[PDB]
Parts: sequence; C-alpha cells; structure tokens
Amino acid sequence: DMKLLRYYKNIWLNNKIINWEISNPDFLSKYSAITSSIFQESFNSVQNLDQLLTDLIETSFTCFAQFVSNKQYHQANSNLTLLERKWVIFITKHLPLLILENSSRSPRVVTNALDNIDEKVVKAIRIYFTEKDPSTSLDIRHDFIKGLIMLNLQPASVINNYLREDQMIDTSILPTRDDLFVRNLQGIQEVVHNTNSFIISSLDTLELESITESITHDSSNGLFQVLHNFESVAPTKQREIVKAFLSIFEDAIKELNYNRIAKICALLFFNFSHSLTTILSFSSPAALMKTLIKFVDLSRNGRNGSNGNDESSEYETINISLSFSWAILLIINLTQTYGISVVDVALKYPELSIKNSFIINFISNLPNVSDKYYLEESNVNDSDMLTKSHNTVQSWLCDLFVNGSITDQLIQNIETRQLANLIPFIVKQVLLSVEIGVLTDISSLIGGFEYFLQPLLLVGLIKTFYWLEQFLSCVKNDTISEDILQGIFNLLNTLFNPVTLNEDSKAFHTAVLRLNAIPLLKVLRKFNLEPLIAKLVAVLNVSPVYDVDPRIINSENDYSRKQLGYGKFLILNENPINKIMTNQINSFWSLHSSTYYNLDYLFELIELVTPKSFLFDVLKTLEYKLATYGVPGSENKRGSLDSEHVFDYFFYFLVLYDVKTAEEASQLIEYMENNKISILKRHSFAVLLHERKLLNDLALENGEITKTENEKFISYHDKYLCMLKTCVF
Amino acid sequence: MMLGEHLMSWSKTGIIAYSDSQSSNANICLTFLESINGINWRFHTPQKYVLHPQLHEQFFYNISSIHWNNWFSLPGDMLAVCDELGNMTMLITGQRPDRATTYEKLTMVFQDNKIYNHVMPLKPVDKLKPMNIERKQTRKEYNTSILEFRWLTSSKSVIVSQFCAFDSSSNTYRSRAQQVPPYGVYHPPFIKYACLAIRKNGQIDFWYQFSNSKDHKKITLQLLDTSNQRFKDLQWLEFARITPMNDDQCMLITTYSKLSKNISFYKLHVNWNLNDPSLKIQFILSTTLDPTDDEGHVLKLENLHVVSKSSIEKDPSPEILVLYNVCDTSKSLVKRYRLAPTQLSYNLRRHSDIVLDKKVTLITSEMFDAFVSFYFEDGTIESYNQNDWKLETERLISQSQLGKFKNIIASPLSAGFNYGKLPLPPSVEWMKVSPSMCGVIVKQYNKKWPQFYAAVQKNYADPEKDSINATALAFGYVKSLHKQISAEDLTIAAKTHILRISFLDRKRAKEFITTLLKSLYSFFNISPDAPKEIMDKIITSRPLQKIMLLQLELGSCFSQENIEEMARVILYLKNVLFAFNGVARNFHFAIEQISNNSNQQQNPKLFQTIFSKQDLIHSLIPVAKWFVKFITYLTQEILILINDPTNKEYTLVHGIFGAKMSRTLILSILNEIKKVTQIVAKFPETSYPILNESSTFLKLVLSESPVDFEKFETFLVDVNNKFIALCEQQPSQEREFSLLVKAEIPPEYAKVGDFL
Repeated sequence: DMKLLRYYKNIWLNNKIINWEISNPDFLSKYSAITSSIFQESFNSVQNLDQLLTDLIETSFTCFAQFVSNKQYHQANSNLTLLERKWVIFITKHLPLLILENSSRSPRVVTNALDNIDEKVVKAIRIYFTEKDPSTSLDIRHDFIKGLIMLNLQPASVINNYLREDQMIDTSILPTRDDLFVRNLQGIQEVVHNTNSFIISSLDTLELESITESITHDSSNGLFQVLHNFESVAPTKQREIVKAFLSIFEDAIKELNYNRIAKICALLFFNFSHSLTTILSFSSPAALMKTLIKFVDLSRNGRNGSNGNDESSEYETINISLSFSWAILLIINLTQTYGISVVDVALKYPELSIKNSFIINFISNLPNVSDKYYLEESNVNDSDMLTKSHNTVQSWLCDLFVNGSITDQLIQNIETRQLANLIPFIVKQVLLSVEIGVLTDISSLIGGFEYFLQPLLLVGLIKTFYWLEQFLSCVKNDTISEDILQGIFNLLNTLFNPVTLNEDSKAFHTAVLRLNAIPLLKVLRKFNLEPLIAKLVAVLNVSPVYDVDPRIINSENDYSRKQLGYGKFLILNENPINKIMTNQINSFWSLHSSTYYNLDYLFELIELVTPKSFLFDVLKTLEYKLATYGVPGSENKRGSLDSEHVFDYFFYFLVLYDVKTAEEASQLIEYMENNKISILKRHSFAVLLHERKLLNDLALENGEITKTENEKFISYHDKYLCMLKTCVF
Repeated sequence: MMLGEHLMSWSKTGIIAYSDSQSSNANICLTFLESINGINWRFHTPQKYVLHPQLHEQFFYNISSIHWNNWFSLPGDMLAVCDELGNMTMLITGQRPDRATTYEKLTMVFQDNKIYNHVMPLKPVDKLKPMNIERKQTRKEYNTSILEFRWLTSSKSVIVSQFCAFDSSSNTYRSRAQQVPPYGVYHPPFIKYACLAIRKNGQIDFWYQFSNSKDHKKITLQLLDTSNQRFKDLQWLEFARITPMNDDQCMLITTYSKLSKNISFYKLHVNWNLNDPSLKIQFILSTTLDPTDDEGHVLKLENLHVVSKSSIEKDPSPEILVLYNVCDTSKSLVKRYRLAPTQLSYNLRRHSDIVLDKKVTLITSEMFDAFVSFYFEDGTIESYNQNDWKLETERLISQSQLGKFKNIIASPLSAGFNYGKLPLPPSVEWMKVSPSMCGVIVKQYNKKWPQFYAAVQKNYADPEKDSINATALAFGYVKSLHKQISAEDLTIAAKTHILRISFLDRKRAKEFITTLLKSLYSFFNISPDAPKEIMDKIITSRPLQKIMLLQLELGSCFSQENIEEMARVILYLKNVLFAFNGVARNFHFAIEQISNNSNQQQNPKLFQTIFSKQDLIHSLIPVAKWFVKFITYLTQEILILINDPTNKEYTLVHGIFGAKMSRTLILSILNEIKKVTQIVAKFPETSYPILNESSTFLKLVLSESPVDFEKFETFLVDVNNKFIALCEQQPSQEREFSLLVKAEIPPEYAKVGDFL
C-alpha cells in the first residue's frame, strides 16, 4: 500500500515534470488528489498544508535520489541530460515558490523534512561527485535553502543548522533581498527597479555583433551580462523576466515591429548558460509555438501592402528578411533537441490551416531538397509558373556568378519562401558540378559563395548545411582525389570561415552552424581539414550542447581507449538489446534492475523496439514467469488479488505514456466508449488496444474465434479503461 | 499486428512446409495435396519434425521463417530454415547419404551456430522415441535475428510469358513468350549454392559451398562500417528488404532505421572471381517520410514493401511502396517512389498517390507474376498489377476494347473469379494466396488441418461467357509449366466451375472441356493437325503427362464416360512406351559390350556383368502380359460393337484407333519387338544354357498370343492410310482433336464411323 503509493507518486512526478505542466496552477490539487485516486475506497482525511509541502519535499528528494543513483547502470555514453537539467531547474526554482505562496512560513517543518531523509542519497551524491572529480562540492540541498533566504522565508541562522559541523557560512555574504542587481560600466551594482523597461531599453541599444564575439563578461550591455550570469538570478524575479518576454513578444507580432523580433530570437536560440531550457520550464511550449507559427503563416498578407519606393525600404527589407529568417531557426532548434513536434500543434489548434501551412511541410523535408525548382507546390498541374521557374534559376546564376552584383529588382520580385529553396538548389548544382569536374575554376566561386552571406540571402543557408552530410556521407565512401577534395574544402571553407561579416550576419552565421554541427563533425573526422573541425569545435564551445559526449568535442589529444558514441542511445555486443530488455523483463515483472524511473532511457528504448514488439514480447512472456515462479512479495500462492496489484503497475505505466495533459483524459474515455482524438496519438497503446477490440468483435458475429479467447482480450481492455476513468489525468 | 509473411512456403514441387507453433514435440510440418477418390482432394498426413541447434550430436527454439529455394530456376529441394535464435538450419529433401529417396524424407547438410559439416538423415517425431526436448521460447530479438532471407540463383536463364491478347482477326487468343535474362546477383556454376541473410543488428552473412568440396565457408560484415563499435551494434533495422537491381552483382538493401527516422538506402557488391568471393558495401541515399497528405490528414508508415523489379518493365527502378493509413478513416494511402540517378544539364522521384478504401494487414509479392496482393481487413483481396496498378478482377470492365490487341488477359482472376468470404485475419494465423491466384491458403487457430478456399463466379447461368472463361484458364497453365510449378491449385478451381455447369446441363459441360484444352495447343505453338514429323515430338513431350492429367481430374465425376479413359490409356501407353523402348536402347548397347570384353573371362567383373545381362530380360515378362492383355480388350470390343452400333457407352473404341501417333507408336513397339527377337536370335546366350529361359520365354509369349501380331500390325497400318486420304477429301482440323481427345466422330462424318 505504501509501496504502491510511493511508486505511483514517483512515476507521476516524473511524468508531470517531463510534460512541462509545472506552471499549471492545478499541480497542488492533483498532488493532493493522488492519495484519494490511488485508493478506490473513500479516504476522507484533512491533510494540512505542512503535510502537503513535506510530502512534496521528500517525494522530490527521493525522486532525484533515484534519478541520480540509477545512472551508473546506464551505458557510460548513453547521454541524456535534458531531464537532469529539468529536475535541477524545478527543484531550485518552482519548489521555493511553491513554499513561498503555499506554505505558512514554518521553520520547523523544513527542518523535519530535510532531517527525515536517509543518508543513502547523501552517500550516493558524494560518491558520484568524487568519481566525477577538497574542491567545493555543494549539493542541491544548499541551493534549496539559499533561495528560501532571499524570499524572507527563514532567518540566516537556519542555514548553519544543516551545514557541516566544521564549516559555517557567513550570514552577511549571503544575499537576502530579491532586488535585481547588475554590474554597470563603472562596476557599481545598479538596482534594476523595473524589469520590462530594462529589457526594451537594452534591446533597442543592443548590438547583434555582441552575441558571440563578446566572450568577456565586461560588456557594457546589462542584458547580455544576465545571460552569461543566468545561474544566480533570484527565485521570484526570473518568473517576471520570463513573463516579460511573453508580453513583449506577443505585442511585437501585433504591431509588426521587425527590429525587436529578430533581436529577441537571437538571444533565445544560442541558449547561453541554459537560458532556453528555463524558458520552456515556465511558459508552455504550445502557446509559444502558436504565436510563433502564426507569424510565419500570416506573413503572406503583409507583403501585398508595402511598396519598395523609399530609401527606408532596403532597411525595412533587411529588417523584414532577418525577422522572418530568425523565426525559422527558433523552430528547428526546438524541434530537433527539445523534442517538440510541429504537426501536433496544428491539430490541437483548429485556426491553423494544415493543408496551406508552409512551415509544416518545410521542417519534415528539411534535410532533403527537390531536384527540380518549383515556384509554387500546390499548383504543379499548371505550366505557366514552370516557364518562369527556369527563368529565375538562370537569372540568379548569371547575376551572382558572372555579373558579381545582386540587382534590387530580383529581391523585390521574389519572396522569402522561394529563396529558402533557391539557394540550396544553386549550391547543390555548383558543388555537384565541381565534384564531377564540370566546374574547374575555384577562385571565381570563392567570391561567388561570398554573396550568400548578405542579410537578404541569409535564410538560404538553413537548408544548405543539412544537405552537406548526405553529400559528405556519399563523398566519404566514394573515392575522390585530394585535388578535388581540397577544392571541396576550399568552397566549403568560404561558408565556414568568411573573410568578412556584416553587422547583422555574423551572429546568424554562427547560429546556423550550431544547429547541425554534431553529425557534420563525425563525418569530417573520418577523413585544410583541421580548420573546419577547428571552426566546428569553436562554434560548439560557445554554449553547452545537450546529450553529447564531452570527449568527442575535445578529442584532440585524449585517448581513453573507448570508442565515442555520437548518439543519445548506444548499444554494444557485450550489452546487447537482449540483456537490457531481459533486465527490463526482470523489471517489468519483478521490478529488478535500475533502469526504471528513467523515461530518458525507456522512452527511446520503446521507440527503438516499437510499442507493438515492446508490448508483445512482455505480455505473453509474463505468463511463463508467472506459471513457474509466482507473484513476488507474497509467501503464499493463494488468491488473485495479490497478482491484481502487480498488473496495476504495468497498466498504470502505459497510461502515462499515452495521456499527456488534463483535458485529454476526458476525451479518451469517449474514444473507448464507441476522429480528432486518435490523430494526435497515432503511436499510443490505446489506439492499438481499441482497434483490435472492434476487429475481433466482428469475428464474434461471424464466429471464427472461440468465446473464451474473446473474453480474455476484453479483460485487458476494460482494465485499461477502468483505471483511466477512476484516475484524474 | 503484422501477419506471418514468411511462416509458410509452397515448394515448387508441391511440398507445403510451414511453421508449427502448437505441438510441444515439433516445430515444423510437411504436407501436400492428394486426391481422395479422383474427384475430391485432401491434404496429406502432417509429417512433424523437431529442429534444435544440437542435432549434430537439449532444448529447441521457435521457427522464424521458412524459405524454399524455389527462386528463379533453382531445383527447389534444398530448404533452409532460420530459427528465432538466428541459427540457419539447412535441410535437403529427396536425397540420402547412400541412395536416392522420395520428396517427403529430409536430410541435413550443415548446422550453423562457426559452421561444420555433419551429414545425418532426419526422422519423424512420431516414429522417434520420446526424447527429453522441451519447447524453450526465445522471446528475445538478438543481434543475429535474421530479418530477411534471400537466395542466390545460378547462371541459367528462365523463359516465361508476359500476357495474351484476343486476335479479333482470327477470333482466337494469342500469347507471346519472352525470355527473361538473369538480373541482379547470380552465383557461378563452380559454387554449389549461395545465400544471403540480413540480421536485425545490421550484420550480414554469406553462406556458400564449393562444388568440389564438402566444407562450408561463411563471410560476415556489418552495414555501418564506422570506426566505432558503439554505432556498429546500434542499427536496429525495422524493415530490411533486399531487391536485386539490374546493376551487376548489386542488391539494394532498403532499410528503415528508427534511430535516425529515415529510409536509408545501401548498395552491396560481390566479386565472384577458387578464391572466396569478396563483399563490398557503399552507402547511397537517405530520405525522410512525409508527415501529412494534401487535405491535412496525418500519416503513419505501416509497411515498407519494395517490389523486385526486373529490366523488362519500362522503368526498372524498384517501387518503394511506403504504406500510410489515415487515422480514423477507412482510406489507406500507398505512396510510390522510384530511385533514379541524379542527372546533369541519386534522387527519389514521386510518381503518384493511390488511395485504397480499406485498411491493409498483409502484403505478399507473387513470384514470376508481378502482382502485389492487398489482404484487406474484410478478407477481400485486390491484386494490383505491377505494369499499370489496374485492378485485375475489374480490368475487363474498364479495358479499352477498341485497338489492335483486345481482351488482354494475364490470369484467370481477370475473368472475374473472386474469392469468397475469407475468415477474418484476427482468427487467422497466416494467409498466402496460391501461386496461380486461384485460391487462398488459410491456417486457423482451432483447425488442426490447413483449410482452402477457391474462387467462385456469380453469373454461372450466362452461357455466352464460356468462350472467354475457357481461354482464361487455358493461359493459367501456360505460365505454370514455364515456371515448373505443379499448379495443383488451379486444377481444383477449374473442376468446381465445371461441376456447377454439369448440375444444370450435362451437355454444355462436355463442350467446355474441349474448347479449354484446345487453347493450350495454340498457346504453346503445338498443333495436333500438323504433319507427322511434329507428332514424334509430341509423344516425348512432358506436357502430356500433365495436360492429359487435367481431363483425368476434370472428367472424374462423369461416370461411365470415356473422356478420362481415353487419356489414361494413352498415358499408360506412354508408360508402356517407356518399358520396351526404354530398355531397347539399353539392350542395344549391351551387344557391343560382349565383343570388346571377351578377352577376360575369369575376371570377377564379367561374371556379374554376364548375370545382369540375362536378369534384365526376365523383368520384362510381367510387362508383356499386360501388353498382350491390352490389345485383346480393344479386339473384344470390335465384336461387341458390330451387333449394336447404337450403344453410346462403348464409344471409347473409336478414339483409340483414331489417334494418329498411337498407331505409329504400337508399330514402333512391334518394330523393336521384331528387332529384339531378331537380335536375340542372332545373338543368343551360349555360355549358360540355364539363362536361356528368359530369352526363350520371350519368343514363346509372342507366338502363343491368342491373336497374331503380324495380322494386328496390318490392322493399324491400313487405318492410317485411309484416315489420311479422308483429310485431302475435305480439309478439317477438329477431326484430329476428335480422334485424340473427344474419342468420338462428329455427326457430319457419320459415314466414316460405319467404315470402322
């Protein structure tokens, strides 16, 4: 009963932390109703607020303990750290606020909560830190108490209670006020009394050149200092800062202010000191996606009311081009590393035109470019546009490779969407021609590729880098002479190492090289070679990269006698898929091993084996273990109630992998009782169970299946519904 | 869940080897079709066997896939089965270490775990003693789990037919056969055989055997030839379909790795030239799948089946049929892609999209037929041709009749013979359409025996469609013989339609047989109205062993009818032909061996040679008794028919004499009989008088026959001359068919019947 409660609560917290639902004001209500939902019988106990906060404290600490103490059994390079940073952010940011506006400011309850923990967590944390590395080794408990001090929750005499008996902390040194302090140009810590005004004032005077070249922290801009010093922000103030961006960003879309839109996207993309991760920790990524995709979709109507007959048009067109081009880079970074799908948001919001959405089909075909150039895709049945489609290709090739200048007429007559596909087409044709031997002059091309770096033509580089590895992978296996190979690097180095960069293109060029750097580095090392890796490692070191082996980035001289793994999930012959899933069967059945409570290592494992084979190889294999060994935890093989709770562990886990939000549960109950519902959950178990339920019922009318077999299958189905309806999601 | 696409395999010789998952003592089963009482059919008794990795000297594992070597022009007897653990067990049938055996007895070649040679003849489980073997279930998908198995053909060429058209000028159907040169990868003659298997981890295997040795060799590689073993053991391929391409020694290993969520393409190269073949691999291309349709409905990849396309078709690029299902909608979309090189002034070019109204649960590609089968949920099957993706069962309705070539028919399915209400896939363990598409094999959970469903036609009351149907079934066998298929499935389907015809009008059904078998001769460019030179070629032809067998089964229900009797006597005369002339050639060579081997009489080899010379002639005596007993039956009917010429039940006597080659065939038998007796008289046995009994008995049985052979010899000779002058009197080609098959004389030639 207690074990059931703790398992259910740990998996519930893990799922809710993954699902970005911390910002939901229903967190405490669901956490309180967990106890009543788990026990079918009525449990009418008045749980006081201190009890709720204490339960949250030990639940979070034990969950983090298991999360960090299950990592040694993983592969040493099966690196997934998004959830680790997510735990850190939650425990250091939200729980202090949960106490701040949920607690009664009782110092005793905090002492009881942090004194009731086992020493196993402390021993494991210290052992892991020592193995990774006396040097200052602070734990997550110190950061928890420090945040409470800034909120006036506890006096400065409380931190000394939990400190080691030999080392104290000076009370005066610890910050005690929640006011923003920034180092000015003269070194005085200035008080930022107003947050929104500070952002807009700095944003207006912000320079796009100061993004990546300003390695030093002594920058005159206050806002840029905050990004590199993001780890020390006050607990309550960062919520205001995150909310400040949202209100400012939504207003910029309404007013069509192109200057501030492009600058904002540059800060968020690079993710200095885990700046972008905290953003998704607060504001739901769905709402952020909706406004962001509205701009990229509704921008079509904005080009029919502007006439290029003013000297500010070239300023505006560059401002328009960069505002649109940067907004694309924000989506790709979110989709690739942060695990968000563009298709899902369109289904949830009916106001998005799926069939007429250019963004939706662009991302899914990002690494692949069409061999033919089409001005419009929905009207391929017409030939009038195809006549001038070839005209555009020859017009741009002659002007950029022979004339050496870009006429203003070409830019005005073409849209950004055609440019996003025109640039990959031309570079592919030139690069392919060079490789075969059609093009033999390099020097004219080196200057030619310089024109792709102008602010007007910046959006055309997004698809250029993705195609490179597919181009390079064939090159790696194919036999290419060094004379051609050194030429390929010469043409490539022009895009990689420009001689000069404009004040609006230097940060953009680094940003695009950061999206698809990792697979490029692996292919390049398989072979003027060093500068490309040197440039690639330089742009990889500007900010941390998630789920990457640090040995790969700095493998210049380190030789640890262990082969590098470039992927999130890695498998060897010594530890094949059999051993891990046999250890999963030992955990799916007897809850052995230590790979559980790790949805990083399990969700990817499910996909690699597919939900069908994952469920098929465990459901029917359970009987063999059950028929011989028996139900663990009971010394008597009497009754099926003991085995009933064991089945609840397996079915409750599958529910969370299917249901992700609150209102979604109320709609899946109607799916079972019988269009838009199953669209979002193509790979869910619920679809697989329901599609077989209706199909075998059809055979029941025709009588090709025994009645006993049909009764067995519905037993699994009704159990899934029964827990779905009795538990609130 | 996906069905068992490779759980069962119909061997080209009729053996149905399928996986067994219910018996606790066996994992494989063997059976075949047999006739109950000449009319009905039943499957043979299941011959159960047990396969475990330790047959070389104990728990056995489940069977993953069964692949008969029926590909291309291979003999189709060497069965190699791959278990769930990844061990490839090769079983050879029809051969024993010491002698030759029938097709229902198995034998091992080698076992893989390292590979070693161990020849051992397997025995059935039921006959074997109770052994200590339990069904251990390998519920783990190992690195060595073979995804797709493919066989390697030899350098031999295969000749098949593509289609037939109705020649309205002659009001007859015409077919053209085109030779198919080998394409893809073929193993040289000096290698006994070769095979390829792709494992789920990406590791590849290449088993081969040298024709001059018994030891087996294995060469293994891995697809992802990276410098790190971290990614070597990561390629968990969901689908790995190997389609040979027209490129020399190349196989397109179309794989879909969910790790990178892209349909990666590969190319495999092998250099045959006794050195071991060298294996090479080269990455080519990778693409991403489309998320949505045109109207805004998302898609999910259900299956990735690429068709094995030869160079015959207009665009030889293989069709990558990525199936998608629109969720909560009965529609199912099948997007088609083709791989083509990138041209200057590779890539995947999208041709079109095809929408199907029902969800698909299984896809099986037909062999040597170019037919993709869509096993929908409701049991209906819609086989789309590879050429145009036009439905075969509805092609006639939508065919543009006007043109030079009309009524293009490729299979009996084009006529309209649609399968009935098949059992629902949830209850079905596995399905497989029969090779001729005439019926479907269904294995049921509660049925201990395989079932069978045949094709039915709703408009059986319309008499005008008999002309098309007979021609459609005529071409069904034409492809089967060229592919050396038994085509027992097609025989059952033809009889059921004939039976329904005979229930209403018995007269109509008889004409259906005559028209049906006539089209076979036209299709194969063999003419029973040709001059006598071609007639000698007909007797030695294999098809008469099968085309005559057709009426042996299609005419069984007709009691007291001479349609089957006429075919059997000619067929048995062929067996009679193999008796005398089969040994007349053998006996002739024995004459020369006597003279040249007369210089060593005391050697221990001549004594056995001498004994065998006079023993062989002894075994011919029982055959000669039936030879004399046969000619008396026809002579007896002569006396009976004279008194009552109006008896229709004794019309078989007319056809026997009417057959043109039979009169010559018996004359040839009488000729060699005279030659043998003359040679025996010229060269009698003198060393051992006791051995002369067999030679003397041969002379006695001929002289003591109740009817003199010389008088009977002139009987058939005179019939030939009279039946030739009648052809010049009036030209007719149906009389040649009538005297050979119908065993009757047309009413327009009633005067000819009185002469006999």
